[PDB]
Amino acid sequence: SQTLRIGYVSSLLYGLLPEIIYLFRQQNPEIHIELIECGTKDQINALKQGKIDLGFGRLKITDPAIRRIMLHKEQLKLAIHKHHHLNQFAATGVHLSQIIDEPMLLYPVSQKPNFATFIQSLFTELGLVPSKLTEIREIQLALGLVAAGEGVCIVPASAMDIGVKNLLYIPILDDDAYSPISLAVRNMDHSNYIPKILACVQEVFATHHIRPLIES
Amino acid sequence: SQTLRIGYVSSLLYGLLPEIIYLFRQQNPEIHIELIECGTKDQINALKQGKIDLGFGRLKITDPAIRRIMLHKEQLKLAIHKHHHLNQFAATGVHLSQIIDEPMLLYPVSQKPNFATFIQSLFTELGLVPSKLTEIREIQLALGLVAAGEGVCIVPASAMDIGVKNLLYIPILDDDAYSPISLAVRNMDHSNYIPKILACVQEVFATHHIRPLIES
Ligand SMILES: [Cl-]
Ligand SMILES: [Cl-]
Repeated sequence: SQTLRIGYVSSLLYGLLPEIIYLFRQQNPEIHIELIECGTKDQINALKQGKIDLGFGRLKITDPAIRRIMLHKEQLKLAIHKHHHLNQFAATGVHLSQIIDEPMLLYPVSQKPNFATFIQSLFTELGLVPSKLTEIREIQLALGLVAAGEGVCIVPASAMDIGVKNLLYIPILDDDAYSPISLAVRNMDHSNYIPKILACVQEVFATHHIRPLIES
Repeated sequence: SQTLRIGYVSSLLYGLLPEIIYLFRQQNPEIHIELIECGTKDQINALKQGKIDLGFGRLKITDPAIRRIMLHKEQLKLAIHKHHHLNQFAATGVHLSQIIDEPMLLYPVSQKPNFATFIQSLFTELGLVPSKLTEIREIQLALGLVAAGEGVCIVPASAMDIGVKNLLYIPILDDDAYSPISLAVRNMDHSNYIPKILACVQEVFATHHIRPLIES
């Protein structure tokens, strides 16, 4: 009985990751699985120090000791109330420069760096400043508050499946407006669970008709 | 001008509450609304102190100074991975006695008593002791972890719409297996917003073809 410690960020549990983990565990009943909530930012040191074996995150950091495998790039969307005036762009999409003056909900409230610092940098690199930012502690709260009439919110594509009601999701047209999904492992690690879990990634992605970046 | 402070349990944002609030907002544009996250327990003192005016709650907690209006009862379900062995009860349902030894997830991690304490109280009232309990910090996480194969999770009916794929929601058949949605106000409060918000509750419930249980 091998033990496999998998670090995850909460923002992947509403996407394909649970299904990927389930398939792996079904196919490898000998392996005891420990799922550990671990911020994208903390996974590098966790892996180095042997506290996790696999880090699933939104990692935009390469470390010399770490093999970072980019699985997917997730398009971002602007969640709006369905009768909000930006619903005119439901087909065509919007650029971030068009929405800077919207009451906008940033999430989460957690130790930095995080998805909020990422979303803020997207405006900063584009030379933009949102005038009406409010911090909300989690995406599911942000989305609910958008539905209640509190403004708009930028989310990854997979968040569209979070079942808050009466929303529309406007495609964000900007080239840099995407969030990566990453698998990180130690460079030294040649365990068979790595190719095995990558096979599960490819199979779950194919089930959902999403083309992955990697090629096994 | 008038400000209305509304306390809410975050999981209620997956249900009909945002549409209720949006409607109130549409019909009463002069009344500024503040939406404040506040657990059912904390709502009691927040109301006494005047920090909120309305408290939308997730379990039954009572206080002699606090008027509690039950809006709806949500039947409890056992969320399981679709391949879990209790799927043989998909077509009927289970009793709490049948699942006392399933690895199970409680939620949220917040000020108690909360939903997790309510669920534990249902077992206790039946003389039952769940043998493996793990507290998960939000329903969103908990359901993603069920999907990942971490166990089972008792949830209210509204949780069936959260959107985590590969789950089944098994009816829990015990008499006491329901979770109320209630509105709390100060007994001494006779403000204009109370009948107004209750009219919005009734309207939204009707718009969805679902029956309430208020004096009207
Ligand atoms: Cl809850
Ligand atoms: Cl609560």
